[PDB]
Amino acid sequence: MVETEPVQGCRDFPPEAMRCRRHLFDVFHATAKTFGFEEYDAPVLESEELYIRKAGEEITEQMFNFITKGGHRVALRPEMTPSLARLLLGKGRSLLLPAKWYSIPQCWRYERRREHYQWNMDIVGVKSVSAEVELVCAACWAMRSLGLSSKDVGIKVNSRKVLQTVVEQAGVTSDKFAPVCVIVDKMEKIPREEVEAQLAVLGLVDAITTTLSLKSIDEIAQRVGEEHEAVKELRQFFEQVEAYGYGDWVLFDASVVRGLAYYTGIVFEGFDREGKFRALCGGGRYDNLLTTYGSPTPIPCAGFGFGDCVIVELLQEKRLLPDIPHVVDDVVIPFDESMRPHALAVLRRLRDAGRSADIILDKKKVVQAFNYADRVGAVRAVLVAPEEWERGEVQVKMLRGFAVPLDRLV
Amino acid sequence: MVETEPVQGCRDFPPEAMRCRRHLFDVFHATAKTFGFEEYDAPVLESEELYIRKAGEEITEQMFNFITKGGHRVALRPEMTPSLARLLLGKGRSLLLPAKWYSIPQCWRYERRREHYQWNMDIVGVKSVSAEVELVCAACWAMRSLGLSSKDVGIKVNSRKVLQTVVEQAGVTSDKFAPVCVIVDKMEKIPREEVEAQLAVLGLVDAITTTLSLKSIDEIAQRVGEEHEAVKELRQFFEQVEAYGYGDWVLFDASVVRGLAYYTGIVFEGFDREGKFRALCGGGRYDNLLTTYGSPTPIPCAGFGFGDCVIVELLQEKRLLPDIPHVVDDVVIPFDESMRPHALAVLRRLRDAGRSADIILDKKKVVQAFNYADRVGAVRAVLVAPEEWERGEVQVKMLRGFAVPLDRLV
Ligand SMILES: N[C@@H](Cc1c[nH]c[nH+]1)C(=O)O
Ligand SMILES: N[C@@H](Cc1c[nH]c[nH+]1)C(=O)O
Ligand SMILES: CSc1ccc(N)cc1
Ligand SMILES: CSc1ccc(N)cc1
Repeated sequence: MVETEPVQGCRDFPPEAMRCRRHLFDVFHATAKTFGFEEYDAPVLESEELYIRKAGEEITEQMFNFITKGGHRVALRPEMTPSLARLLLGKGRSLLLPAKWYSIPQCWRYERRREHYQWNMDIVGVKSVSAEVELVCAACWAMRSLGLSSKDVGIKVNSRKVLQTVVEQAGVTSDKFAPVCVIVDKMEKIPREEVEAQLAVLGLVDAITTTLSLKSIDEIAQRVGEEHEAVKELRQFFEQVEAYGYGDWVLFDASVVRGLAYYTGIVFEGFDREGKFRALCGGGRYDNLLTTYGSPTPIPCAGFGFGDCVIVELLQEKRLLPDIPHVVDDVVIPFDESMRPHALAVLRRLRDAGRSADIILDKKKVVQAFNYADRVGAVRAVLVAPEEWERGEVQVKMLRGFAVPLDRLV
Repeated sequence: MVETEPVQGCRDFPPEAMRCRRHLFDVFHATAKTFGFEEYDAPVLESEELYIRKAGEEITEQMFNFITKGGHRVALRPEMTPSLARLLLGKGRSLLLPAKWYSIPQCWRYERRREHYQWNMDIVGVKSVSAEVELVCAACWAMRSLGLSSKDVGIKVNSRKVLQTVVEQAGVTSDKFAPVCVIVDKMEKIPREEVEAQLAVLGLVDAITTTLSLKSIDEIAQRVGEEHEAVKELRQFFEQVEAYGYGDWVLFDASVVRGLAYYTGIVFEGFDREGKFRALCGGGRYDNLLTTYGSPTPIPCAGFGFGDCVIVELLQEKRLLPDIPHVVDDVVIPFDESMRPHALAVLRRLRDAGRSADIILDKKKVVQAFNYADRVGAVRAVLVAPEEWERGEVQVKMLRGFAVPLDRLV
């Protein structure tokens, strides 16, 4: 007997499970359309080089990589953003800006689950914080579309420029900034003795702790100035999100850095207000990535990723994922095999009119055909019997036996 | 500068291309719903064992496989059907039958393109040819939904039981039947001297050629009998497809075997009636696969695969793939940055009412905002200016400047 279980750390999606996933994706798609984002895709298999950033990131530590038979180093994408950048670079001057691109790629890791789907939304060619605002509102919009309120979740928001200044003022060559954000991001999970050790292990702390634990924007105006670009940006951000109507969804948190190397400005993180779950989504501005990839002109970018697992746990906890049973409008039941041809002509017309319809495919008695119709969640059973066919009719019966002329069925 | 090109033999899908792919997938999805099929998915990464059938298949010759870091032999699926079977086996008795499952997996190969998307439709637990009928009608339905007529394409249909008998009558142990179908399938591409050599290389021909070139069902009634199960099946098949209204789409071809090992009965192949393109889709009955995988009870199955490339070439040839430009209902234009907050409250309401809307994100003059709106295919531009806002109004303008009160916009 064969191995019925999927490969280590990956999920099967039989119809029941697939309905749950499709309910989630519908929202991701519907939200992108609402916000004017265009869909894209790229291979799940990308060159390994694409992710060699050399900043001790979890995402590049836990790459699911291998060597092709022909020698080339490739990998199953751990994230989409580098793929996006490559596409953007290839377009170059032909790419009209600003561009708003989205996708729902499966992304991978080797280690616990080894794959997840991650909704990606990104805005390209927008200098101002209006990008981050839109993005953050898109994420709130989706969560709200799934049944969640500002009582259930929020989005913590920060800027890396604050810390950039503190690092810069402290004489630290700017090349150390990315490795620092990555360690500081660990602060949540690892202890302060362990996190302090990594910053010292990178050749160096006090000012970092104090600034991470600042609880308000006023307090960072004290420390940095009321027109550090970061203060002006965050105020504009919050004012814009206020104005869009999602003020109760967003708040400031000076400890939020995110784990990725390329964020340069505003960064953000979705969370459940009960403190039970990991981050629901994560994102930020990344204005230098494309310059890093070799763009002859800097290209401002911002975006986020929004996983398919934490959100589902959350929705299951809040009882917002009722099992969605399969449905179909009509189930056509031939009285017996001599009626099959006629049953098919009826099936054809039901479908021609835009309805979803089955026909009983195997041979069985009418009552068992009816039970089957109930089991597949048919809204209506259409019995095709010889007596009624003579009258140009069939027997209809609503499941959620009046005879009906064929033309009136639809 | 980074490598902008995708990995060898795989496709990027920027927004333009993705619109074409989504137009195709919409049809695959819409057709499955019309026919009552339920969506499923499974990992693109499956155990390599799953595909070791030992019958010289192209699909298992050109497996994109590798060894995980932990030693396990895995591969990127070359086809979905084995995944489907595994899922079905795992369900066992809990799986209610008949089941009609579909998916649009990316599938892989190593060698020319190395990936394609393949719509899969399969019916489980149906003994009779009504399964093959439904499946064949689903494929015609999709092609017709894409603009194609029975003048443009057809479906060639055969049964492997015919050849099974000829092989059986000729004393050939039934274990040789699969290897034979695989060689005979090559007959299209390779010469008869080369195809004859493989059948002799498998320890053995004349009767095979003659029966492959039989041009009608009557002629196979002569050779096999008018109640070989295969004659009764094909007549039922054609009668049912006749009755559904797709008689002009289907025809008999005794040379059609298909390249896969597991087909046991009816097999079929979509084709363009101009003889320009490879097969558009392919499928058949496979009643023994699950018994092969270890099912304690035989499970009848039939299905097909329908690629994303040949169909697109065909549609491009018939001029049925006009470029689909991006669209969005509204583009909200703040007169200047002081109007941004108000512009956002308007944006919120447009979206709240189910419309797709952008807001101009960067700072620019109104005429350039208008050009942008035209470029993204906005149906309507909504200017948010201070003079009109005082009146509780905005300036609307249809692109495919009458002032309007906020409540009337939606
Ligand atoms: N790539 C980020 C999310 C993101 C998309 N765009 C910008 N950031 C992540 O995987 O968490
Ligand atoms: N797996 C077949 C198509 C198919 C699906 N179900 C049965 N046959 C192919 O790749 O051509
Ligand atoms: C849970 S599977 C997963 C895969 C890739 C990343 N970057 C994170 C998580
Ligand atoms: C054109 S890519 C492709 C991938 C897998 C199979 N079986 C066939 C084709």
